[PDB]
Amino acid sequence: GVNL
Amino acid sequence: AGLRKMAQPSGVVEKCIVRVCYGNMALNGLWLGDTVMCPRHVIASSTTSTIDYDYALSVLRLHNFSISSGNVFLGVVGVTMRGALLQIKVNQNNVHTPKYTYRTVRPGESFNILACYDGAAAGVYGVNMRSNYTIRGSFINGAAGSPGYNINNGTVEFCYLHQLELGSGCHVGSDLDGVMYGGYEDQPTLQVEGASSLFTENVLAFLYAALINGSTWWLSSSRIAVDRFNEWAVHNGMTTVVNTDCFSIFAAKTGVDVQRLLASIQSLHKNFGGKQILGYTSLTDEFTTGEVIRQMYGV
Amino acid sequence: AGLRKMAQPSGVVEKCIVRVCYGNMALNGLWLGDTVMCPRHVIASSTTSTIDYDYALSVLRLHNFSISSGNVFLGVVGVTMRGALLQIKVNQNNVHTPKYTYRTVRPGESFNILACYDGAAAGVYGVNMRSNYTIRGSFINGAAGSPGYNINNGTVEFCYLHQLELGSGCHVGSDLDGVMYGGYEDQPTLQVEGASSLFTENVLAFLYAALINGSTWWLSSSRIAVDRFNEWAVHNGMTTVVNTDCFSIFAAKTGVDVQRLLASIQSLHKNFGGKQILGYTSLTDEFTTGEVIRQMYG
Repeated sequence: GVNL
Repeated sequence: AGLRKMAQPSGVVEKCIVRVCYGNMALNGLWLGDTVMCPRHVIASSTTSTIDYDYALSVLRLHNFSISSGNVFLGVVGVTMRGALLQIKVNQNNVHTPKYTYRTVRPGESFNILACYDGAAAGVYGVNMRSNYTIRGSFINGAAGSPGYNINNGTVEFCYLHQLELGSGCHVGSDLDGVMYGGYEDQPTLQVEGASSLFTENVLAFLYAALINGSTWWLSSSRIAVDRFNEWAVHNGMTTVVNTDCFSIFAAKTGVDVQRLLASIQSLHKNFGGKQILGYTSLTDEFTTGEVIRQMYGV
Repeated sequence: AGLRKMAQPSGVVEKCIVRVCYGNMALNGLWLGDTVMCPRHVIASSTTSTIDYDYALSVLRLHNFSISSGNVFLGVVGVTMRGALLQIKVNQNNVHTPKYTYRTVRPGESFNILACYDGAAAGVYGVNMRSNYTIRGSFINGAAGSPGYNINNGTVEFCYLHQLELGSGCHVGSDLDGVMYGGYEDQPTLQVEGASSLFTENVLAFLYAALINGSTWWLSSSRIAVDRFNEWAVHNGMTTVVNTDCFSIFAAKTGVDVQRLLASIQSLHKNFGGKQILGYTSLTDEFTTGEVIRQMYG
């Protein structure tokens, strides 16, 4: 996961 | 003539975008009436390790927020948690708030993304909710808070605020109640997406539009029964088709029955034979029957 | 991560769309300052025989025009012919006129279509001018006058007003000086689009966009010489490549040189469609280098  | 994944005009949504900055974090927010919604990880100190969101909210200093629509700067009256979102009360009403509702979209439904950067609309494209509850978007870091929306009869139906990326064409948001789609977490953890299945109803809408537009080379001269197809589908990455009823209108404009397209689907699945169909070389489930009818006929 | 044919936001352009009616004809106009521009076949009678547009203008009654922005109708002061367009002087300024310029686009360039019906925006999407000067659009009857545009530094750059459909999704418009793209006529007669070739410069922009996003399954290890590829391209419906320095920005970010990408292009043409690139047909030529950079980094 990448929190944008 | 022509099938194009399009977006509804972004004008009315464009005026609702704000920049939401907290400390060194900045992302986009949606400003409706006197409320700004934005992803809650803007108050996290780092998006690299697990976040105690409740902790960050309790130590939050209101004056540390900077929320602006252009150089309209918005004073923050209050902040509340709304699931994966922050509900920020601001001291000014957005006079350009459209008529709006919130609605959680279900898999196989289309909507529009207004992709935003640093609090300003950057572009717009249509998407379709995949069965694993992700969308095939184009978000970079700082695009979180980008709204998803539909427009029906002057009402804007907000359905999406961008939250995170778990793969190259794999984007996840929350609806406007703060519920993450697909139940993914807003944490930098090991989550992977569920397998996806092509929405057979959407693929059939696509192939009808292909016929309407003069592409017929792929059309099977065989036929398969819906029941037969459905047993094949659950093993080859496709949804069953439940109601053949909505294709009555399409099977008139063409002399092609669903069962003919369903045989075509089986061969086209994993193969277009070196050719293309309306530019595509692979079955797409991005078009709903509604989208396709609107585009070919205006009805 | 990811790449999408996006459209630049349409709000600034939405406020300039008006409905233009004349007789039993109705289409879209572009209202800037005190002038409305719209295709001239709104004054046409027959839709199967050649039209004498000059005679049509000679007998035009200004009161036969009905021009409306939303529910508000504008008074028509004058009409003048402008190539394949009419320039209609109206008695009121559009107070929402953006800052704007006119620019003619060339084959291979991208711009945004605001598809309009009855003076109202209905959808927005990005296109790329094909080598035969058509765009792969989505228009049904009534879309004429839909503007194409690009936004550059707060300035709207109008490049296209929709005119006609030749066949399929082959759409033809004029620029804003009234010059039809490709030279097609605004006559309901039998015209054929020329052939179209894939823009190799655009495929390369797309392939670089794939690399920057981590998609590398298609990338050759062996390189091919620009001239060798050019010999192949002309027999495989792709355009030749002149200069490789326009891809310097991508070389500087990927370590990968154009000659490796041209070798990949030929192998992707050999097994055309065997796998997607970023959910797109490999060899999609609708992305320009500018689009890619603007989308990827900003």
